[PDB]
Amino acid sequence: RHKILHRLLQ
Amino acid sequence: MLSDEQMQIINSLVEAHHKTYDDSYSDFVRFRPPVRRLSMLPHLADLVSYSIQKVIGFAKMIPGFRDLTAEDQIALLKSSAIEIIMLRSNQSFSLEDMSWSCGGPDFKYCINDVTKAGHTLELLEPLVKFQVGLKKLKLHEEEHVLLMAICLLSPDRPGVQDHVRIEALQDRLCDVLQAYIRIQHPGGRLLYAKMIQKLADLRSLNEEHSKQYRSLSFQPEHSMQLTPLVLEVFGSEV
Ligand SMILES: C=C1/C(=C\C=C2/CCC[C@]3(C)C(C4(CCCC(C)(C)O)CC4)=CC[C@@H]23)C[C@@H](O)C[C@@H]1O
Repeated sequence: RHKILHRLLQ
Repeated sequence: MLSDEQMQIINSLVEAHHKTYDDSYSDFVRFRPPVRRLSMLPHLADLVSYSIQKVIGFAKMIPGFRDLTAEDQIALLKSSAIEIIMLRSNQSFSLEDMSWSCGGPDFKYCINDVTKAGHTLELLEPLVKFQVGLKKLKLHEEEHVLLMAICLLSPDRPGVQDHVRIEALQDRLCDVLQAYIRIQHPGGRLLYAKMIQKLADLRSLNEEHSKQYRSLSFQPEHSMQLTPLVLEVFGSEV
């Protein structure tokens, strides 16, 4: 989960 | 006086903030326009969402935050995001109008506007008082950017597992903030204490917002107006 957060954290 | 490592931190934080905060507010034209039931929710949800991306940009540039585990970075950002946004918004807050003036008139939000986003005075009354007490401190750029990093790097958040490492980080930042005021802020004899109090105020504001967002997101006709990033960050998923 937290799909976008992982992305935005490189 | 201040050491090279401490002013090295200050340099990083200030630049981090300069990348992630755009004084021209020109990106605002791309949000869903403000309208003035719950007419301001789309513009404001787009507003918050954009701010979350800025805070994540800033966070990644705080020395050490990057080297944290990805769970910890998530946990810090999830619990502290509404607080950092409330902090960074102080840059756009005017004591003349008692409102956030972001360039143009359609990007000027008063209390009444934010009620048209599903929020009550039980939150807006303490928030705008908080913005006023915060503006009266006349913080330096360095002091403002340190407090955002101190607020974000709090180990006493739900979810955090490396409580030691984050308290270490947060500590070194307070040493810098304490030594900066002592040496670079005339009349700052009490400023650090009242900056610490503003943190305690942010916990109350967080709490009140958390309550009022829960009701907002339990009604699909309103949560459908939010953005995926807002729902992820303010979501209770673990
Ligand atoms: C964003 C920001 C700005 C303002 C912040 C505001 C103004 C309106 C009210 C806001 C959005 C709130 C509310 C509404 C929250 C709405 C929702 C997320 C749907 O529950 C809590 C009053 C908290 C911070 C406030 C503009 C600029 O300073 C960048 C900053 O980064």
